[PDB]
Amino acid sequence: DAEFDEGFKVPGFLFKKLFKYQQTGVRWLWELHCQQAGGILGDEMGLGRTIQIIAFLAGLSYSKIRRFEGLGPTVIVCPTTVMHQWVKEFHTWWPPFRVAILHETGSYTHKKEKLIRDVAHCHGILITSYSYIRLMQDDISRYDWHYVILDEGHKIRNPNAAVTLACKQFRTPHRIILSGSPMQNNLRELWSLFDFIFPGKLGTLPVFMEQFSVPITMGGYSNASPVQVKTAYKCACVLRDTINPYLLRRMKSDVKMSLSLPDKNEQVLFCRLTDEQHKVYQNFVDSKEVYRILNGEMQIFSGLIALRKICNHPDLFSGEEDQFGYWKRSGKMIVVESLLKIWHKQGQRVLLFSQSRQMLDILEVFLRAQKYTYLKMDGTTTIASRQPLITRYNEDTSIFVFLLTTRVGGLGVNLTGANRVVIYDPDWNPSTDTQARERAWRIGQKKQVTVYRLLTAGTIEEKIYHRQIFKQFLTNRVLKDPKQRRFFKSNDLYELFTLTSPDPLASSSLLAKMRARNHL
Amino acid sequence: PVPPLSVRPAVVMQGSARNQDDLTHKLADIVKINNQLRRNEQNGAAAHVIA
DNA sequence: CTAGTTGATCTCATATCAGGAGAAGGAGCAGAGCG
DNA sequence: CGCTCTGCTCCTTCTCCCATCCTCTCGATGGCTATGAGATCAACTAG
Repeated sequence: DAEFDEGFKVPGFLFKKLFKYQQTGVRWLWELHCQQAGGILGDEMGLGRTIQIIAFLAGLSYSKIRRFEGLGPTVIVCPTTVMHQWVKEFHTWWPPFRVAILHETGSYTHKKEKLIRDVAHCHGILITSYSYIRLMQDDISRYDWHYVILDEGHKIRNPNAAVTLACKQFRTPHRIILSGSPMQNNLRELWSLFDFIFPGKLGTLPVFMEQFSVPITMGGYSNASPVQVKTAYKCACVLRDTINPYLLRRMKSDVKMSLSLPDKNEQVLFCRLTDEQHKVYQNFVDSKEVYRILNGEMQIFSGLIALRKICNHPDLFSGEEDQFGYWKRSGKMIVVESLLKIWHKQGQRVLLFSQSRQMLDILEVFLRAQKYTYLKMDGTTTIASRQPLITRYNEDTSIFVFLLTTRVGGLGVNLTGANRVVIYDPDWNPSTDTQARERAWRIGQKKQVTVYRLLTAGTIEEKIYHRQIFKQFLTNRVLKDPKQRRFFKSNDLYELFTLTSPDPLASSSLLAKMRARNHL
Repeated sequence: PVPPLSVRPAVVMQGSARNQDDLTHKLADIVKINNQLRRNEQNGAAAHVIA
């Protein structure tokens, strides 16, 4: 067995299956349990965040630590796609636990509240989804849960969403978030995550914004004065120090030599808008609607939707062999044709993502038009058919391409079968495409994988790219290291409607540290 | 207290364009700034912005 | 009974000069007790 | 002998009010505030 401080013994066979970093994780989680604090497992996806939770809870139950005689009833909130995945995981890596699913699919086939009571009495592990948490805050928050793990916990990133409040109604201190990216757009998201795990650490939300978000953000802008750069640097370091104990973020560089992943690539392709595509885009930017949006008369979102659609396909207006969703009508589809052609000739499995769902349909009809055997998976595909679809695609190489909407396509699914990944459509959220591309390059990917980001030069999509770069740098400034380089490329204004196509410390260590921080 | 529709009738012009009363436009401004203040107190905003 | 489909229906996420009259408050200040 | 508590003046805001009723013409302004994905659920539809 493996032994830690007070009484934590995790079975040796279980421990040996783990890696060194996963073992560190288990120790970290138990140290938190000792503190009675929560934490964020911010390991980069594919490292296997879930395995660490299995090990830790197993060890805790096995050690029979002393209200509760070991591990009490616990609730797992995870995105709807991965519930049965978690059930499978508990079942293999530790059969003894009862892992009840709370879902329409489920396995209970009675009233749900009976199941809640059953687990809270027999001390099982109730898996559920964020929806059923939002909808039964009353029922669920009446049973003294022992652990409240949220998988892909970033969904609580909005402090005012209903689901966030519901999740923050749970009472136990042993709150855990498993989130490959616990910060996606701005620090308001970070504060929200910390306020679930550790309700006071970062202060109130107003105070956090005032003290951290404003300064840290202002240090990223190109035009920021150096003074403000240094305030940002200070605040970023303070933030890292504040969040260090409670966030365990192992990127895939401190473990790569100790884990042996294959090569990864991140090529970008600046697609060129075709003639019809160019015409529709050039007209719509010149349209009165865009002009009115620039004047602020109505919502900007409408314009952004329209522009993104245009860059994505001329589905504003539809134009034999020129039916809706025709490939040659849009340049990015031409590029996709060439890439899938060469790759199908390479006998290689592709993973094509799209932020949209109806565009996923146009891609689907395209892949009919070709001889490419695919399998499509979006929010409309049934949840019960979800995990078997993933397993099917991973088990056999007959299925060539795998259309995916990024919202269900990301978020914890393992897709090692695919080799090539192409991100067809940008998002305003860097995390979306990041998790999308990271579906392949995980543990068990025994083959090289490259990531292609298809983008329309000079159009809205490049400006969205700039947004998500600026976001990524902001996340880097506070997660990986505060010495980020300032995003000098753009001023990031509302001129994104244009077409510009190519062509004991002994009190001296303390005071020294203080003087360092306050010298900036 | 926002009055009923009788106190601020939306008179229809010759066509279909429904013109709203002055009270309705003012209540629109009030609800706009009230929602704006509600979100600014709920989410990130400076003290001077809320002021 | 059981998947599959299909509406609703909800949630969440995405972005930068020819007035006049009267009343109320405030300010300055004389002066009177008075401790 | 300075401190208070008047209370008078003067100014200064500051607000309010300005006949009744009737006829006609003429000019301006008369707006949406959006989209889509995912999850639930309950209705059918087939098996």
